[PDB]
Order: sequence, then structure tokens, then C-alpha cells
Amino acid sequence: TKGPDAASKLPLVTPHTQCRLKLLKLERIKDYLLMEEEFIRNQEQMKPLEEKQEEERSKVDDLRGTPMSVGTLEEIIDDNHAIVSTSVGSEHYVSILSFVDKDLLEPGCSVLLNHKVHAVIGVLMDDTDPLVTVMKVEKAPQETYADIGGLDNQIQEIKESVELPLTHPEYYEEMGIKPPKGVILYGPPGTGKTLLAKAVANQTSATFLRVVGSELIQKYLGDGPKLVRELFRVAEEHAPSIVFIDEIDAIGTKRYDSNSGGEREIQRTMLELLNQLDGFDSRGDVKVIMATNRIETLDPALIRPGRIDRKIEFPLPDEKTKKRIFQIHTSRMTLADDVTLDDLIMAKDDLSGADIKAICTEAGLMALRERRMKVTNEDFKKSKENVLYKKQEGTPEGLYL
Amino acid sequence: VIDAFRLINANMMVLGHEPRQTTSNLGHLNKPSIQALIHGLNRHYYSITINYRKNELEQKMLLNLHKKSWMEGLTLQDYVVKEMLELAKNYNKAVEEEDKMTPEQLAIKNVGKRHLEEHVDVLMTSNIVQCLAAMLDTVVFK
Amino acid sequence: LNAKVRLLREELQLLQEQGSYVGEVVRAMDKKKVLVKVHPEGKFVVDVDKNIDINDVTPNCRVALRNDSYTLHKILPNKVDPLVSLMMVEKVPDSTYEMIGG
Amino acid sequence: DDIQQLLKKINELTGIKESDTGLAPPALWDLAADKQTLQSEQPLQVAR
Amino acid sequence: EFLHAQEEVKRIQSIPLVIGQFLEAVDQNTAIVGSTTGSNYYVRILSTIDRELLKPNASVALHKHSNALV
Ligand SMILES: Nc1ncnc2c1ncn2[C@@H]1O[C@H](COP(=O)(O)OP(=O)(O)OP(=O)(O)O)[C@@H](O)[C@H]1O
Repeated sequence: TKGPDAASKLPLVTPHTQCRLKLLKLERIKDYLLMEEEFIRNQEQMKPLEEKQEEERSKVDDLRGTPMSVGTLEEIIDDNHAIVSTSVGSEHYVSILSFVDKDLLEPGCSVLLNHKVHAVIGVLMDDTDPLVTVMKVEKAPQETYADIGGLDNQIQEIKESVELPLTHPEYYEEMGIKPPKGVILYGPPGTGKTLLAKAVANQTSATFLRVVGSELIQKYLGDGPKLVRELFRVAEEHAPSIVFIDEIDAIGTKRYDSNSGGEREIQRTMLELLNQLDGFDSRGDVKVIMATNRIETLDPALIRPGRIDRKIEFPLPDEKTKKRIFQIHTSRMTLADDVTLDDLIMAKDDLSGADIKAICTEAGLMALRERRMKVTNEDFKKSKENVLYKKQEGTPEGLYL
Repeated sequence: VIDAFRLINANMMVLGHEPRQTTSNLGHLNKPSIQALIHGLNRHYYSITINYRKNELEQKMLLNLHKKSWMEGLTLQDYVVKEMLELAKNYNKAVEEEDKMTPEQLAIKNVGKRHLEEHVDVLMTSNIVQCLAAMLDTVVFK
Repeated sequence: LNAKVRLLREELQLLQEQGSYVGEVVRAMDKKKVLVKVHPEGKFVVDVDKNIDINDVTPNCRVALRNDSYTLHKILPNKVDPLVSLMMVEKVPDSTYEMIGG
Repeated sequence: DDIQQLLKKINELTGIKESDTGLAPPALWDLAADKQTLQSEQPLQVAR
Repeated sequence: EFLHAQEEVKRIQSIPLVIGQFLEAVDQNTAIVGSTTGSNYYVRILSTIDRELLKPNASVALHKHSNALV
């Protein structure tokens, strides 16, 4: 078992402006962090009794040499001569006793031994592939939901799938319904799937797991799926948690034959991932979130109940969600009275949140170009033209219809 | 790389290892100190000071050996020496002429808050010896 | 002057000592210990010297590791095999700002 | 900015790691790890 | 004695060496070099060797015991 993320450094800065409250609020936070520094600065200073001038530890120091080799603990023998192999397959039946706890003996778990006499040292090392331990994150990026706006249905769905289960199972318990496990978020690019992922990551009581889809292309043949299997094992070990996979349309796509025979072998990774997700045995208590731009291209085998219990679409904000995003973004910046956000919202269609961020930033940049900190409607009039120029479509369907 | 070792029994380890009664020799013994692998296995051991036994007749015989045998001191054929000398001096003259640029720039530079090239002791010695060879050429013979 | 030169030549005797291996620190724990994986051979656990504090050690750093006692020697930067070749910050091109077109 | 500086320095100054494990409680090496262990440590060899 | 030291330093590099690839330079008189055996060592370089030639990967011979760049 384990715990999760430990960021959240007082998310109550609620004036959000140049006010003396936020001067008072943050200086309180400075006071408690300086004291907790001073609490650990003198914590060791008090009670000179430094482990009773030392005892017991000397034995473990002397018994085990300075360097400790590692190996795989093979068949155990009661006489402490369990077989162990080094990295080069140097299998050796060797004694194993010092001031060492002999209860965590299993085939296949890494064990530590002496460089010279190959005797088992003690600390059966408890660590995993660093390629995954790096993925673990305990720093919430930004605000949970306030920033996001307009996706009431989508946020409701994701909440029901993830947050509610690990808050109150009373309903689930009494009704006997197992909460949904897999969720796949899909939609046109920039709709904000990543935004919502970060959002939940900011308010997840459990440890978060982050992975990009194109991360299991290990060069060596085989290996690979072993990576994902170990990842799932680690995630299961560390208490309940959520595993997020971005751009999943890189390891599973229509599961088509080798064709040219290159044997890309990514198909093997996809099959192993699918097996781990749902096949035989039991997954345990682990939630899964998947994000992609194209979902149809995903092979059906990966996408089915028991693996992705929810498919959540993220459409382009039309007017109301569009207005929500627009004024949410503009809030943190000074704007003029004459500005008419609704005017721009109505004027333009097929506009995504990323474009809203870009257009507001560009309007601010243009205003700075004019040397005016305050913005004007004309600033937005120029910005929305500049930003929306790359898009050029429309067949000559201008007369027949 | 030779070295001398001697073991210590594990019965008297309560007593001092090597009772020392001389600072100079003890410090000289420690000057070699102990080798990495030596510490890796220094226990049950204590290196003992070694030294080359006094050597005069052997030393003198070897010294005579070097002059005539271990390096060119036949002293009768001891004296290209006029064939390749021209070419060696040509190389070194060209090289020194080239190297003379760097001191030029160094001097050119102002205060500002690779001139050292020597290359002259070699020429000095070589061509002074060649010129001295005239002594053999004109008197020692004929 | 030339006593100094002689002393420097004598101090060049340090070349006799064999160099230390190179190992990327897989993970550093407390109590002055770190598990490192040297390239030729599998990973192991080693004790750290006094020159460098533990906190300086982080996962995925290239520690120069003592050859004999398997004790930490130093830390080294630039754990980037061919991509530094693409870094090419050096060799600045011409100051073509003025001679750009209209 | 001083909040972030204090947070970084206190995260450095925590040092509550000490993942030092593997030893047995002093009730079994009581008559065990004492002499025979190190009395056989050099002699008791290893067979591949 | 100075001349003796100089000639000893020059001799230091004459002994048969082992080829290998220099990896990079840490600081003057020190560097990291990879051997033909594949292992990567942290060694020193003599003051005689000249830097610009050392900087590129290229190839270099090491002392079979000290492994120092020569
Ligand atoms: N409705 C919105 N409200 C607030 N911010 C939004 C909204 N829509 C988009 N954004 C912001 O604009 C960004 C652009 O979209 P994003 O980068 O999330 O792309 P995506 O395709 O949805 O996800 P990914 O980048 O993982 O493919 C969002 O991440 C978010 O920061």
C-alpha cells in the first residue's frame, strides 16, 4: 500500500487581485513555512542523544561490506543457502544470515548480497523500473474545476466515474453496483481533454499516474509489454489511484495484420495492455482514463465494456459554453467597458477553447503593441482576424444548396 | 612493484600490533602507506620495510656497464652526423620561424590586464657538437 | 621558480592512481547509500563519500564512482549521448539581422 | 516568491527518508550473528 | 632532477597502451573515456596533451593500468 500527491499549498487566494487580503494571506503562509523550517532546524538540535552515541547498527555495517551486489533469489533452502544468481547468471547456493529478517523470501524478488562472499546482505531491495517511478507525480498543476467551464455534463460524468466512488460508496454498496472503471475522452483537438485531466489531477485524493501513449516502443524486441505490466503492478500496489493515458491512438489502432511484415510488434504491447486491463484474474481497485483525438481508429477490442465503461465526447462550445470559457479567460486581465464578448461569440462559430486562450492572448499582445495596457473591442476585432487565418476550407457549395 | 608482507596472529590483537619505538623509520614505513587492495585485505598482515642492500662493487660494475653497454659510450666509435644534420636544422629553423609569430602577436597586444617556445637549446647543443667534431676531424686523426 | 616546477612535476605522480568508473545513480536513499548501475555490469548498492552531500544526488545522474572501494567520488553533467551533437548552440551564424530583406 | 523559496528549502530540510531495512530484531541474532556467522564468514565458501 | 622528472613523464606514455574512445571532458586534467571493453572510466589527462584535439570524440589510447589519457 502507499499514499498520493502532497502539493496543495493553500488554494485560498480568493481576492485574485491587488488587495491587502492576499498580502495578509500569503504572509501567513510565509509564517507557517518559516516556522516549520525552524521546527526541523532545531528539532535535531534538541536532545543530543544521537541514537545513544550508536549501538546495533555497527553490526550491520561491519557484517555487510560497503558495496552490495544484487541478484534474483532462487529456490530457498532452510539452512540459509538459498540459490541466488547475479546479473550474469552466476547462480550460487550461498548462506544468508546476519542481523537479517528472514521472512520476505520469495522466488523472483531482488535480493542483496556481499560482493566478495556473496552472502545475502539483508535489505531485500524494494524498488521497480526507474522508467515508471519517474512517472509518479505529487504536484497538482493548477486549479481543479473553476478554471474549466461549461462542461457540466462531462465533468458530472467524470466525477461520477472517479471522484464519487472514492468518497461515498454507500449508494454503490447498498445497490451493489460496481463503479465504472475505464473512461475514454475524445473530441476535436484543443477541446480541453488535457485541461480536464489536469483538473481532476488537482483534486485527486489518490496517487496520479501519467503516461503518454507513445512511451512503450522499447527498442529491444520483447521487453515492452513487460513495461506496462510492471506499471499496472506498481499502480495497484500504491493504494487506489488513477492511470491516465494521453494520445492512446499510438499503441492500439484497428489491429491490422503485419501486411509488409515489418513486425512492428506494437500490436503485442496492445494485446498485453488489453489483457492486463481486462482478462482473467481481477484488476483490483484502479481507475483508468484515456484521451485521444480520433476514437474510431481505435480497434474495437480495446474499446468495450469492462475496459472503457464510458465514452465521453467533447464538442465545440456553441454559445453558452463559449461565453463561459471566454469570460473565464478574460477575467484575470483588465478589459474595457466597450468590449462586447457576446458580440464576438455570436459572430464566430466552430471555435474551441484553445482558440479562446490564443485570441485573448493575441488581443492583449496587440494592445501592448499600441502601448495601451487597457484593451478595446477593436483589439479583439483585429485579434480574431489574425488568429483565424490558418483555417481555409469549404468546397464550392455556395450556390447549389 | 615488489613488496614484502608478514602476517599477524589473532591471539595478541589485544596487545599493540607493531610496537613502534622510532619516529623516522615509522614515518618512512607509512610513506608507502597501504594500497587500495592492500586495505581490502590489509588485515592479518603488516608490511615490513624493504631496502636495497648496500651495493658498491656491483654498483661500480654496473656503472661501468652503462657507459659502454647500456648506452652509447663506446668512446672509440663515439664520434648522418654531417648528412642529415642539414635537414634537421632546416626543420627546426622553419619551425622556429613559424613559432616566432606568436611572440609577435603577444608583444603586439597591449596591457590588457604562447611565446615560450625554447627550441634553441636543442639547436645550440646539436650544432655546437657538430662544429666541435672538427677537433676529431683535423687533429685526432692524421 | 624551478623548485616550483620540480614540485609540479612530482605532483604529476597522481597519474599513477587508476581512474574511477562511471555509474548512473538509479536511486539514492538516506543513511548515506545509493543504488547505482554501472554500464558493464548489473546494479549494486554503494556508500557515499564525505565530499558530496546526499541531497545533491538525484535519480539519473552520472556519478564518478571510486574504482577500488566502490565509494562515491564525484558527479558529472551531460548525460546526453548523441543529442548534444544536435544542440549546436556553439558556432553562431552571421549577424544577418541587418541584411534581411524587406 | 518567498513562499516558493520557503517551500523548496523546507522540502530539502525534511529528510524523513531513512528507508533502511533488511535487519532482524535483536531477539534472533541474540545467539546467531555473534561469532559462528563471522567465524564461518571467511571459511564457509561459495559454490556455483 | 628536473630533467629526470621530465623524461620520466615522457616515458609514462611510451608503454604499450589500450585503444578506446574518449567520451567527454569534465575539467582540465580530468575527463571520462570509454574503452574498447565498453566500460566508461573517470581518468586524468597529462598536461602535455592539447585540448582542441581532445574535445572531439575521436580515438585515444589509455594507460593499461592508470587508464589516463596519454
Ligand atoms: N472550455 C474550456 N475552458 C477552459 N480552458 C479551456 C477550455 N477549452 C480549452 N481550454 C484550454 O485550452 C487548452 C487547449 O486544449 P488542450 O491542450 O487540452 O487540447 P486537447 O486536444 O483537448 O488535449 P491534448 O492536448 O491532451 O490532446 C486546454 O488544455 C485548456 O488549457
